[PDB]
Amino acid sequence: EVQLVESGGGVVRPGGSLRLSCAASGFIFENYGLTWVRQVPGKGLHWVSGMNWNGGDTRYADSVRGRFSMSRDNSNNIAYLQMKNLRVDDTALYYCARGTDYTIDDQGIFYKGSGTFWYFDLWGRGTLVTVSSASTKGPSVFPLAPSTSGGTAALGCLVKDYFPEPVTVSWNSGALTSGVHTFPAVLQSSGLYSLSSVVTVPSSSLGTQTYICNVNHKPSNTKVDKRVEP
Amino acid sequence: EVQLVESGGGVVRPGGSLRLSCAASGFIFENYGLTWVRQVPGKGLHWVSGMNWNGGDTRYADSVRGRFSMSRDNSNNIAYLQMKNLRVDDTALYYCARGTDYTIDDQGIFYKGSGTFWYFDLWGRGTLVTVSSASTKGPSVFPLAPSSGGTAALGCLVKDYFPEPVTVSWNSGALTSGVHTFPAVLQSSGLYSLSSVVTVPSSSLGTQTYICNVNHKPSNTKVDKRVEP
Amino acid sequence: EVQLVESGGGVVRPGGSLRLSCAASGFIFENYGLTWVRQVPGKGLHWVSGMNWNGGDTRYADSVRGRFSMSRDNSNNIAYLQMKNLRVDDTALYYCARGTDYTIDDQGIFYKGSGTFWYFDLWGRGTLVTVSSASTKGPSVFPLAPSTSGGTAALGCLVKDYFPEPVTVSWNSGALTSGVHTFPAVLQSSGLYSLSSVVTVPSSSLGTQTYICNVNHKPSNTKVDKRVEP
Amino acid sequence: SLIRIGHGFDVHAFGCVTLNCSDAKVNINTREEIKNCSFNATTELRDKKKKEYALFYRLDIVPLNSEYRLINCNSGGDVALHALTDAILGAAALGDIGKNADSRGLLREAFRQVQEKGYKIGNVDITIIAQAPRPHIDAMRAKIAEDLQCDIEQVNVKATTTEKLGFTQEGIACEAVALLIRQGLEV
Amino acid sequence: LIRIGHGFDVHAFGCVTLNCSDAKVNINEIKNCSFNATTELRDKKKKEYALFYRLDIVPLNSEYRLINCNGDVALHALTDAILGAAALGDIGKLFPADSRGLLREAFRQVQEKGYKIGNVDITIIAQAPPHIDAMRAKIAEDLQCDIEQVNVKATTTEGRQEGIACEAVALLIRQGLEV
Amino acid sequence: SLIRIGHGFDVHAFGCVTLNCSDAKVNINREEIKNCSFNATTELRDKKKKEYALFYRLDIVPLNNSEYRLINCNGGDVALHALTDAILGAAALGDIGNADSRGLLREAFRQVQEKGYKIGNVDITIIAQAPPHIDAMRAKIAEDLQCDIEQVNVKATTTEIACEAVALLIRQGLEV
Amino acid sequence: EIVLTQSPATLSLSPGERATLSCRASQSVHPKYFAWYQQKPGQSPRLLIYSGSTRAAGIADRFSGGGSGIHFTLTITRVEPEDFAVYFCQQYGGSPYTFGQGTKVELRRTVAAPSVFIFPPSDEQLKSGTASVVCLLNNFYPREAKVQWKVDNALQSGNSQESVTEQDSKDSTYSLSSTLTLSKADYEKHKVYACEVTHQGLSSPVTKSFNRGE
Amino acid sequence: EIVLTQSPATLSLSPGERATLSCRASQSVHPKYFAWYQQKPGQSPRLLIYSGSTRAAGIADRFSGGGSGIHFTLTITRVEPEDFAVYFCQQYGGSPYTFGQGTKVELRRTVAAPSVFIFPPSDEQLKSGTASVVCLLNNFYPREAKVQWKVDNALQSGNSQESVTEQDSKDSTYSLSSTLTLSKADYEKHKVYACEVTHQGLSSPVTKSFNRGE
Amino acid sequence: EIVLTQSPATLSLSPGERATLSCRASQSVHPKYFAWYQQKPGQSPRLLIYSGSTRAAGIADRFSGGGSGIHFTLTITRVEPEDFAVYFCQQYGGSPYTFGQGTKVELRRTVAAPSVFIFPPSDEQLKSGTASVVCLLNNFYPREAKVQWKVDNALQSGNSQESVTEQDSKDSTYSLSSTLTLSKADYEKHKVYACEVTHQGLSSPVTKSFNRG
Ligand SMILES: *[C@@H]1O[C@H](CO)[C@@H](O[C@@H]2O[C@H](CO)[C@@H](O[C@@H]3O[C@H](CO[C@H]4O[C@H](CO[C@H]5O[C@H](CO)[C@@H](O)[C@H](O)[C@@H]5O)[C@@H](O)[C@H](O[C@H]5O[C@H](CO)[C@@H](O)[C@H](O)[C@@H]5O)[C@@H]4O)[C@@H](O)[C@H](O[C@H]4O[C@H](CO)[C@@H](O)[C@H](O)[C@@H]4O)[C@@H]3O)[C@H](O)[C@H]2NC(C)=O)[C@H](O)[C@H]1NC(C)=O
Ligand SMILES: *[C@@H]1O[C@H](CO)[C@@H](O[C@@H]2O[C@H](CO)[C@@H](O[C@@H]3O[C@H](CO[C@H]4O[C@H](CO[C@H]5O[C@H](CO)[C@@H](O)[C@H](O)[C@@H]5O)[C@@H](O)[C@H](O[C@H]5O[C@H](CO)[C@@H](O)[C@H](O)[C@@H]5O)[C@@H]4O)[C@@H](O)[C@H](O[C@H]4O[C@H](CO)[C@@H](O)[C@H](O)[C@@H]4O)[C@@H]3O)[C@H](O)[C@H]2NC(C)=O)[C@H](O)[C@H]1NC(C)=O
Ligand SMILES: [Zn+2]
Ligand SMILES: [Zn+2]
Ligand SMILES: [Zn+2]
Repeated sequence: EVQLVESGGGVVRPGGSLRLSCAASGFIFENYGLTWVRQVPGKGLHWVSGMNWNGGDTRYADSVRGRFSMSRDNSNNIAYLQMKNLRVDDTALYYCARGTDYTIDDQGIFYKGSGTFWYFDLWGRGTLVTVSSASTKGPSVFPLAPSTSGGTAALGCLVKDYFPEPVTVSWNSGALTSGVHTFPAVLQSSGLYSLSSVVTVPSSSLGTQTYICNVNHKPSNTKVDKRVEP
Repeated sequence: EVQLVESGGGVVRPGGSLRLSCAASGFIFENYGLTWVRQVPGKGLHWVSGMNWNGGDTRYADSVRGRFSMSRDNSNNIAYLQMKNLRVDDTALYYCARGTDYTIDDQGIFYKGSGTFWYFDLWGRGTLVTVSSASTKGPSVFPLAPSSGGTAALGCLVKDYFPEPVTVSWNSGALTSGVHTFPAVLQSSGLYSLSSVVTVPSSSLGTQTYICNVNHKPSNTKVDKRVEP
Repeated sequence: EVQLVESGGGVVRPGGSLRLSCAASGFIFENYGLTWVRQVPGKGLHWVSGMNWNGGDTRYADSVRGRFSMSRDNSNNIAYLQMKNLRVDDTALYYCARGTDYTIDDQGIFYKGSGTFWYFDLWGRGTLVTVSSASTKGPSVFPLAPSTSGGTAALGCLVKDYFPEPVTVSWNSGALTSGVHTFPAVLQSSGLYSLSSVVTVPSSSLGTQTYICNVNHKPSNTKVDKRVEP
Repeated sequence: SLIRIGHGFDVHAFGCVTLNCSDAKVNINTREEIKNCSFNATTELRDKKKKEYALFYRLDIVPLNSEYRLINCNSGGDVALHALTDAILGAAALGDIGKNADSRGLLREAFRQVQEKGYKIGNVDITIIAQAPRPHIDAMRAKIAEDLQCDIEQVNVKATTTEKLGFTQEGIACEAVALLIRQGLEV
Repeated sequence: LIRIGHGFDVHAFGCVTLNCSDAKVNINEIKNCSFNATTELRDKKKKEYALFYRLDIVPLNSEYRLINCNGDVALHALTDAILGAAALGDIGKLFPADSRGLLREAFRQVQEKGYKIGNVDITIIAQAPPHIDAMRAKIAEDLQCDIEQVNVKATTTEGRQEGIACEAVALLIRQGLEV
Repeated sequence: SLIRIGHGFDVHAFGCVTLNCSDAKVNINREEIKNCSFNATTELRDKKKKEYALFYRLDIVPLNNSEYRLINCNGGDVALHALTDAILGAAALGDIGNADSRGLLREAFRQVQEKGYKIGNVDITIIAQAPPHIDAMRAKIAEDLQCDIEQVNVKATTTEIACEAVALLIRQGLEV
Repeated sequence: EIVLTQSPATLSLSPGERATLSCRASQSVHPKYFAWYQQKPGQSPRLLIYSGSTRAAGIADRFSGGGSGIHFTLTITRVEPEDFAVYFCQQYGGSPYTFGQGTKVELRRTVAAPSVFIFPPSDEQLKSGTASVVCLLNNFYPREAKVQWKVDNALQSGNSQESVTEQDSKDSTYSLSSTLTLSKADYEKHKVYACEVTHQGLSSPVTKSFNRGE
Repeated sequence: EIVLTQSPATLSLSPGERATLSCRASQSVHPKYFAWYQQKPGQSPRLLIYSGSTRAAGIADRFSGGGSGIHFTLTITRVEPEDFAVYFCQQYGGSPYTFGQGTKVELRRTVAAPSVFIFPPSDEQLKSGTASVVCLLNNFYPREAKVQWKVDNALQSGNSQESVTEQDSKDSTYSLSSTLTLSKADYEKHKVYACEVTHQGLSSPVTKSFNRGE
Repeated sequence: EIVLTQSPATLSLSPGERATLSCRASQSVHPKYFAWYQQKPGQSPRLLIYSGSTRAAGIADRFSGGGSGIHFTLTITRVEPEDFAVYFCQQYGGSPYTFGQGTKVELRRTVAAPSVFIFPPSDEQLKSGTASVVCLLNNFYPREAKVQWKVDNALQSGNSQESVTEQDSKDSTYSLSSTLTLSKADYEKHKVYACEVTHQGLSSPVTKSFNRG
């Protein structure tokens, strides 16, 4: 099982600095090219940089040139991404993807073992990068209790005012999963994020069943578990 | 990660046509032979077709010779099964499986890299092929109400739907013990029908709420019927 | 998928014998060494035996030397452990673990593909070996009825006198999950295991709602559901 | 008296094997084609084969009703004669010229050319370097001395085995050296 | 007197461009070079590594290149042969530098022991080869002998690799036998 | 007089190793084969790798159930073998005739001598991937061939074990 | 051409016991042209034996294959809990290659009588024009059992379809459901519907029944 | 320098039928210097096509790429459930390499109306100094919808955000949560809070509402 | 022969803090023949450190190992919630290879007194001839707790058995249960049944008791 793994992503304030790292396994690293890609959740992919097997053909995107720098250390199977002068726009999830194990020049000749960064077959997990002056904080969670909206009811919880992403939310320690919807977060004007998680429940279950929200925000190491009742 | 992946199954009408594709990954595809195998859920296996490394040796079962056609394309790590004149007998789960990477001729000499289709070590997941004139229909859910003693029994009747499958739950997943959902059966009308039952104490009948959640994707039907005495 | 799977465990009487098998997948089995490690569930790890790539180097723990006999078959990717004259002390959970794909000698030479049993990166899930004179028996479950203190009420079942492990218990057919505590079993002087599962519920809930524990014991195919009331 | 030495070397290999092929994609990029074929190769055990691939020229293969076979084919004597042939010609500065004429023919043609140049054979010594297994070396010697018009005592043939050193294959090779001499005695 | 000699040489060739590092030194001058190899198919090349000695290579302004290049495989084998016939050892004992000039010094050291060239034969072993009389006249002028005393020929071998080898035999005769 | 040319060739393993040999199959349809494992060498210092290989039972000698070694575990045995094969082949004798190569070299020289031949000159070139002495060796085989060292040449050409040998024989004589 | 016949159709074992499955061929088959497979519910088959007796990679030596000519045999020397599954034989001595119908190794347990239940048709379903009466047999071992339908003390052939679950993972018992499918007409014509159950764990047939109108 | 624009933005299809996606380039691109990818929610992309039309490993022949110059298309012949994802095109014939904006291939299904729910603020939150009013639209299709907040029939603008989930796995539907953010001062200054919803599956707009206090 | 002694037995930490675990060997051990393992309740051991100081695959840079002679240490720079587990040191410089007894790194929380409860034998159980009294210490921290039975103000020794749960994942507490097992005879003979609990978070030993009837 070949695999790529990014690491080093976290928080950084505008104009700051950060250095990402991609670690390879399961293949001849020295033969393949490499690329980085950024992606905002929900929106599309954007090419950041790409290099060939030894680093002698490194290029960058129009938005990144002269700002990020990319290198590699074949000895220990690892590649890095040097980032400086971080705008707030650069907030995104940064993938690491593997290129090819070959390359072709303008005469049509094939070089095996001299990989490049054309198309990409092996993609990494993806490490998150958040560029925002707002300071790290923890989520405050509030309930959304029902009133009698027909036969079926609805309830949930409101995770508000946390930074940075992500935040995981389950119901009854992971037991309840049917009819459950957890909505993507929305970036608020104060700099912090907010989520909402909801469930459809039969109205009859007033006090017989118990419902607990299981929120976990690791960047602040906080974990609240508030029940919900009418 | 060495894998086989069938695709192209689904519904098709008697006398119709359908073509299955099996896409390999993680091994030298041209060194091995391939087979298609079919199995109706519950019953045993039945050999369908077989093929060696380049296609020069292709054999079929009695029940499909003249109706099926196995082919491969070692350039793209893929193998096909083209089926014509499908009957209803041909309904089953269609596996694609890897043969040997070697062969032996009648004189007992060993040819590496020229796989044939004797025994099969790597199996695909299986794609389902349903041959029916039945039209996609969601299920009608009916409650099975109890009358008792110390223990009681209740359930849901998922009747008249097509095609498989259906997924049933109880109380949005909270009920796990005592639930029994029986394999579906194929009615004379060509539509399927199964029942789901749950064991419950006689005391909580009035106290506790029991909802069965029947979901049938092929028709985008979702229904949460309540069961009461 | 790199995997190890132990089998052959079970119950055996003192002075008995038993033979464990280890089944590997997803790597060149003959390039690696192997080790057996045993662990009592609550306690810590204890090295049992280890052998190198070809079995030419096989060593055992001081406690089992003279009784256990390690072996492997590289043609099928299976390792075995023969256990003879078992004591009650040998009761534990037996792991199969993979060594290294290399080795080094007293002169500094690095032999690739001649693996040995130094450290262990791949572990099996473990098969339990129980050494008792006890005869398989299902549990007698007893209720632990409330009323005594608090605003909430303590409630439970007592799963007494069963063998061998394990028993699994749930509450209200798995619907009641919050506030549940099932305790690790303990070996009684009589040779049989006993445990108890408790739960905290609102004191108001005792009169209206019904609480039932569900105790299953696969070894004896026993499944009992005991009502618990004041 | 004049006296000259020669040296030959030859490896002929690739038994007749049916070629299961498909055209390639390679202009120059005069362009020749050239294909990528597959065949049952031979191993060190008689009753075991292995699948291999190699590039073959289409003007060196003959389609046999997409199946082909390489022109010329097996074969341990054929290398020794080709090597001895190169050695005879080498000692008299004639190079090498020729499809697949009877290897026993080419050896006799080389001798006839050195013979008109005023030379006979002095002695010959041939070494067979192979992977197998003295089976027929005395049958070779006779057949060789007859084509060189000398006596068996002027022809030596040997075989070295490359198996005391391990192995895990294909091919058979041969080196030869010849001594030419002017014919003409002063009696 | 009459004397016979044998020589052997082989060169991987052929004028590639090396990307060399400072090698690995772990004990208790060698380099490690990466280059684009050549396979029997022209438009296809292959990455490959190899250890070379900083003396066998030449830099350029890391980046190096093989010293022999290019042929000069037969001159070496023929040289050894001519030296061996006269019992003078190997090429390395010569000292001066061009592959053709090494042969010329070898023959100067052979006529210093009293031998002219009687007859020379060279066998080139390749993978996919022509201009043989050309190479054959250069050996003849370097050995102060007629072209009819030099013979050169090539045999071949038609998945992918490269290499060029050669064997040579030489016969020496004592000079000054026109008495 | 009568002159004769000869050529010989031998190949041996660089160094001695131990083989972990399991019973294979020749496919019956004496000849025996083994499938063995050993620590193969690499380019790095003191770094071996595991490799398998096939061996004829005729060339390996056991150690005493599944372990063997190579017979020629010794560095001129490769040279002398090729030189005996060269002088023998000149006189048209064969290939060859157990151990003590230098004795085999003396034996090969007496069998050509009964045919009335002496050494005129020999040239021996050893070929090794990894490049000593040789002046010691060419003085020893001049003792066994009973000739001057000036007519015995040894050299070693290497790649930036194998051995070729050529021999020339001069008839016993001669009259003024 | 060559059909394979396995025996027994079901093998009820307790953990740690020896298993022996037979597979008889209609024609002679070379001993080295045979294969066995294992399959658990919801999974693809798993190769166990090939070439008559050679174990596959990752198969402990609990399993052993064998046989020649007409009788082939698969032996499990000590059944493990993970070994209760379905086992197929397969021959490749002659085309078309074929499998047996399979042998099922179930977990043996003490006899357990069913808990019988009957359900009358739903009011919703009665409007649609059809009526379905279902009879439930919960948690019984062994699987062999008979269910008969009686309407006004008259037995009905056909119009009844049975479905049975797989042996439970917890208690290792089976559960059955027979459904009696009728129209409003033939349902309203009659008054009493009963379900008669017989099983090794029942001294005498138990029956559950009701009268429409309740 | 080279920008890729693919259409349509969303292609709603039902399993079985054809899907043809288009990717237009600003300038000419070599027909064999193009690639496509697939990405499902919460996963990384996977390569479908490279070198313009050659499929990747595991990619069956229902995916089929091609094009030249300025017109490049990916086409799936027989859509299957595992194929519903978002598809990016990528050109690598000129630096900087670039992706498209992404075509979403969703599952088409029959219209479904939303189940609307309004949740007043929580007492715990009100103490902090800010109140949040949530409106929930649940299990509806298509994705398009409108949500208006009214405070005493006063239309609020610039103080609510919306968030929608991805097409449900089991139901094939969307859900939406509009959140109105107000301060305790302004929340206690009014009394009626309402959520007006318009949708294709609704005859007329729907309103859920509550009255501050109780 | 070579005995690995780990310390401390338990290491109570809060996310972010540093974790320094030691392993003292009875004999010198080559600095590169050492290894560390992480293990979670209900899972198989995971490799962290081999060859003395080399991180294995997937192991974040939080984990660092080292040591020489007889003192070896594992260092977690800033503990995260994922890292709470048990850690074993393993030497392989000498036969037989051996592990340490292990070190549990638990999440530290504020002190919490147990909520005590006592359960008298069910009347179902009393017929069988045995009597089991269950005392339940619930939701406490730290784990260290004492429990002593008394029958008619008479202490008990050698008829009670304790079980303790793993640290809960939500509130981070433990729960214990001792079970006094008696004969039916000996149970009908006495009258008062008491369970005295001592705990750090208790000002004074709490006692819950009852009279049969
Ligand atoms: C086996 O063989 C292969 C092949 O030889 C070998 O792989 C090669 O490795 C070397 C070194 O690692 C690589 O060399 C690099 O090549 C890069 C090529 O850059 C291209 O693009 C440049 C800018 O892009 C364009 O932007 C706009 C977009 O629209 C466009 O219009 C512009 O025109 C512009 O092209 C461009 O500068 C460059 O242009 C070329 O210009 C003329 C055109 O005729 C040409 O003659 C020049 O040679 C020049 O290449 C080209 O089109 C390049 O980025 C890089 O240049 C930098 O290198 C060093 C840093 O190392 C700097 O010091 C220098 O100043 C430059 O900034 C460098 O030249 C080569 O590309 C690889 N080949 C392939 C096919 O990938 C393997 O390594 C071999 N294996 C072994 C073991 O040896
Ligand atoms: C390395 O070498 C190996 C071996 O050489 C090579 O693998 C072979 O590849 C070739 C070419 O692809 C394969 O050729 C095919 O072989 C098929 C063999 O079929 C078998 O079964 C047939 C049916 O059996 C009947 O009879 C039995 C009674 O015994 C009865 O019960 C059954 O019900 C059934 O009716 C049988 O016909 C066949 O025997 C035939 O061939 C031999 C020739 O030696 C002859 O003696 C027989 O009388 C009979 O003619 C065999 O028993 C075969 O079906 C298939 O048929 C096609 O061939 C021609 C040519 O295209 C067509 O005209 C014809 O109509 C069919 O389409 C085809 O001949 C061969 O099977 C492989 N061998 C093995 C062992 O797998 C590798 O490719 C080589 N490697 C490389 C890299 O090249
Ligand atoms: Zn030739
Ligand atoms: Zn040279
Ligand atoms: Zn020898």
